[PDB]
Amino acid sequence: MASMTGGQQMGRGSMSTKAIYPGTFDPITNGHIDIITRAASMFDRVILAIAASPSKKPMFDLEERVALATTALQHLPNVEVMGFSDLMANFARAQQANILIRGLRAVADFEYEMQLAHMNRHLMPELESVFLMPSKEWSFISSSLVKEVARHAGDVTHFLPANVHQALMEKLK
Amino acid sequence: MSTKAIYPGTFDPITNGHIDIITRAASMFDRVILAIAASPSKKPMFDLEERVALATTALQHLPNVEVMGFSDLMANFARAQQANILIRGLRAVADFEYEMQLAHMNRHLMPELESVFLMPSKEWSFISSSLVKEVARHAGDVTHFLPANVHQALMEKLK
Repeated sequence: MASMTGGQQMGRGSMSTKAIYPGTFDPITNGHIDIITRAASMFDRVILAIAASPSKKPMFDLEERVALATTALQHLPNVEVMGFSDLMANFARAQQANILIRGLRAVADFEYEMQLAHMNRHLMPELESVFLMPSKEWSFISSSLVKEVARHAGDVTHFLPANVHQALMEKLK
Repeated sequence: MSTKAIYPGTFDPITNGHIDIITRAASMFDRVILAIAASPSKKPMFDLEERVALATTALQHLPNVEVMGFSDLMANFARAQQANILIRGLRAVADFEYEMQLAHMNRHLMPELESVFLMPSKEWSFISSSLVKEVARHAGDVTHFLPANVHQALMEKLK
């Protein structure tokens, strides 16, 4: 019925879904892999959006982060890895994404996440934020923690894909 | 291929907040079932038939949404309905803890069911069924928080 309408997003059934999953991914962990795997099972397409210039200087640079993530997620056919240096909402608009994936680990974060969702709603009303809890297995891991453990020779082989594990070991002398 | 989501609750009664959540979910999933719990441990103001009837009317305009009652383990209901997604609205910090616990249990019961969380719109962020009822019980104006059919039914329950 194209001559009459292009159609709207809401109230007319299910639409094509393209999700962004933004983060610093410094480096990507099994926790991140689990989140994106789950999102990729329920949305048509998913972009892992790696922030180029985070406020805290990352251990891996953008090129390394993007390279590691690409390798770790190559087995997922509807997932693509990109870097971005913008607001998550501006990147979403640029990529014609309509879904924003956010991991929800801690109760402390909930308030901040709700506030961010309200801001993103203001910036891009057509972008829906969607929240996934991490699996129980990955619920206590973070990039930061895995790095600090690894720096003092703690075993983190269970928390990272092999390619990331090797790269991390190289960063730490 | 297909996504089929369940959005469970007591919906006693359905509010504009619930309507917002399910509208958003129905835009991203092929099918959505509003699953209304038949026998909640606290006795509801509206019975299942009334809850289901009100919700059906409020959501009739959404073509990929179906309203049903259920009286079984959510995992068993989801399996029966061939659902692979579980929608929960997330309003408060207090709720998040309980919902994370439930999600971990549901992962144990039904690994193939993915729980998904939506924040309510800013407009509906402070409303709940319980609050709207308590306000209405003492003649507060709640016309802004309910669809007309639910508003009329609530007024009747309190007169």
